Amino acid sequence: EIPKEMLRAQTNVILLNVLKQGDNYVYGIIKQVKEASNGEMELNEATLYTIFKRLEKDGIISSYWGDGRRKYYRLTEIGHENMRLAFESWSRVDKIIENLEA
Amino acid sequence: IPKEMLRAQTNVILLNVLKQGDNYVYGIIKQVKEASNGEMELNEATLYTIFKRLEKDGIISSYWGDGRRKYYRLTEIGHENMRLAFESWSRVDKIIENLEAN
Ligand SMILES: COc1cccc2c1C(=O)c1c(O)c3c(c(O)c1C2=O)C[C@@](O)(C(C)=O)C[C@@H]3O[C@H]1C[C@H](N)[C@H](O)[C@H](C)O1
Repeated sequence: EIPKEMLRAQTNVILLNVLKQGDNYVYGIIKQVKEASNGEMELNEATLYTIFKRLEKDGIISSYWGDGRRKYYRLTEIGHENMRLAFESWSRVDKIIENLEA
Repeated sequence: IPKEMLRAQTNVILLNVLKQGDNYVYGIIKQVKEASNGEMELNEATLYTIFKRLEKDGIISSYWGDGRRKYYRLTEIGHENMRLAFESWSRVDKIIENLEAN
């Protein structure tokens, strides 16, 4: 079994990395992820929009419009910084664990 | 760093400790302190809080071994969950790298 809180986290990481590659709109994101996952992850629009409201509510991402009009989502600098801390944070965890194996 | 994220990390480390072998609270705090070379000094209360949840979820059990000490064990479900979870997160790493090919 896997904690649902944990799959929700993974999906967040993947999404944030997509915007890290560059700004994008929802349909392009699921497509990009569906491809990169070779088909195992078909994200549903409804739950995905639900997640993006939280991130914008956290200022981690912003949104805007551009044409063929589509609403694009941007990785904010605050989002950029948080991702750095998180990866650096999680990097220390991997080191803690490796030491434990001694 | 999200406090939510530190609790997850703290959970991962503790479980990886018990994967090394059954242990008691002060032994676990010591092992983590050493493995982090002093950067993570967990207080007794936080482990009890976390272990109460894990014991209730069947992820760990406890037992008295001797000079009395309360030992904590990672159950079979816990091992499987750690296995499944680590497999899970490994899949994410590929999805992301594929995104960079994209
Ligand atoms: C891109 O880095 C991240 C950025 C933000 C959040 C995260 C992560 C992240 O990498 C991450 C994980 O790698 C892992 C987890 C996680 O929550 C995050 C993030 O939240 C959860 C996990 O600890 C389990 C088993 O629950 C396993 C996994 O670590 C992997 C690699 C470790 N070296 C260790 O072997 C562990 C058991 O599995």
